[PDB]
Amino acid sequence: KLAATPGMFVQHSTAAFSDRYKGQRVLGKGSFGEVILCKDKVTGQEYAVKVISKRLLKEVELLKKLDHPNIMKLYEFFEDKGYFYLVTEVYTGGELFDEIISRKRFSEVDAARIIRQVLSGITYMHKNKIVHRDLKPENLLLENKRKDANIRIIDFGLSTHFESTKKMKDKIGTAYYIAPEVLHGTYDEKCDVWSTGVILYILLSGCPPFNGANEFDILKKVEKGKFTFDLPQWKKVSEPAKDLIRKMLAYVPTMRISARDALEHEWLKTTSIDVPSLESTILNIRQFQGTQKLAAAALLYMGSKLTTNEETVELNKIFQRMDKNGDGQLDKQELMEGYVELMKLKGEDVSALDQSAIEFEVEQVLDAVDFDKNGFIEYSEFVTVAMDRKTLLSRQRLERAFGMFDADGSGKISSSELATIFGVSEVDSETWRRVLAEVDRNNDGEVDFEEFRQMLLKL
Ligand SMILES: Nc1ncnc2c1ncn2[C@@H]1O[C@H](COP(=O)(O)OP(=O)(O)O)[C@@H](O)[C@H]1O
Ligand SMILES: [Ca+2]
Ligand SMILES: [Ca+2]
Ligand SMILES: [Ca+2]
Ligand SMILES: [Ca+2]
Ligand SMILES: [Mg+2]
Repeated sequence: KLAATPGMFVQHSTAAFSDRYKGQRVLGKGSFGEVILCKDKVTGQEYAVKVISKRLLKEVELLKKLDHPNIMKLYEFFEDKGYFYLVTEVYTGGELFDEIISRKRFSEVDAARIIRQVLSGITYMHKNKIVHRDLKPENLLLENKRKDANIRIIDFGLSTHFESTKKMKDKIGTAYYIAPEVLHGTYDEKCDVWSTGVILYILLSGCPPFNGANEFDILKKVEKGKFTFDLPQWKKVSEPAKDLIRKMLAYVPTMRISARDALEHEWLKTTSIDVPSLESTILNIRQFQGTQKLAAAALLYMGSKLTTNEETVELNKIFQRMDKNGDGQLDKQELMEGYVELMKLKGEDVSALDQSAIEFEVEQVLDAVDFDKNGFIEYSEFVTVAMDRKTLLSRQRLERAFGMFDADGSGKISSSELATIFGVSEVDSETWRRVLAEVDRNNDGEVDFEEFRQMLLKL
């Protein structure tokens, strides 16, 4: 049972970066290279290409495992004699750092919204055995220029896998944001919490909680752990916000709140959607019927790699709200409550609902939509499925998807090409059988652009 995931679509290319992209401007420079706004040479579509001077399979590999509304999207990557190129989604709102140095101080509303999303991203990461290790405003972007824009985590270049059994030793991070245990040399994922706790402090007050004349002075202050709410700007701030801050900056790792639990903090919760949009999205999800693997990959590809941010803004909000526990995966129960929530919005009566019928209704949706069979509906699976099928199955998107599947340009999708798309040596004759039997028209052993077109076009 080959698992369709967005990540499987990012392949190590065997074209030259410059054969497919063109630089526009610099968005930012990093310690070992720069991130460069590029346009795809054929479609003028804009990406942010992170360039890494060899003079890192891992930043790519971690990113293929992540699919989350507040985590940066990786599209593909290239390798050079001298360089790696990581083709990424561009987020046009720039750094949270800039917005911090600009707006100076944040609304409790705006801070909670920002922090909720960061915490959601890392709760998800932590679930997948990944620790970020370098959270700071510089590594958080706003998606676009809108007022209350969505937040994206980036710079997975210091991130790594962790095991609950062993602990990490390497000293990684940034003075203001680094957790004391990282300095000492034995740490776990809770360092990301500490960092987020620092970030939250800054957003609400404008100042770091641990400062000094220079790096060294800061690390001493950090390593002491002592911080204060003694500044005038804190008289304005509610105790619950401070309470969360205290729990996130608890000196001792074991006493410190996890991301997962931080999401449930009173403050984050206490602090919108057109019923039509919700209705359509839930309708579009209910009407998705599972299908053979060629179509599945195609749709997930179209959903996960070929939709723009502008196209998914409604869908992005809906997901985060349907994700009651924030963890970046929709489960049976959350999905159940979405329907119910919609039912309330339509005046239906709760008691007048067959909870077990809905439960069954949702068991089947999950079966249909859970492309990778991990028992959860993740963001890209959601998007693929919830987007209006005429919009999604635009003539462009269709053409572009087939193009990507048909690797050898032959104008026909072969089982070998399908295996390649999945990231597997070949496809079960059984699963390829199950495909043609539903798609092959001429009857020639392969799927061409007309055969493909009709397969999905039956919406
Ligand atoms: N997708 C993106 N969209 C817009 N700006 C970006 C993007 N990715 C990175 N940047 C800018 O480039 C900077 C450096 O990128 P980052 O991945 O943090 O690399 P480094 O590890 O070298 O800091 C970011 O802080 C940000 O300003
Ligand atoms: Ca969830
Ligand atoms: Ca899934
Ligand atoms: Ca082919
Ligand atoms: Ca055929
Ligand atoms: Mg950075």
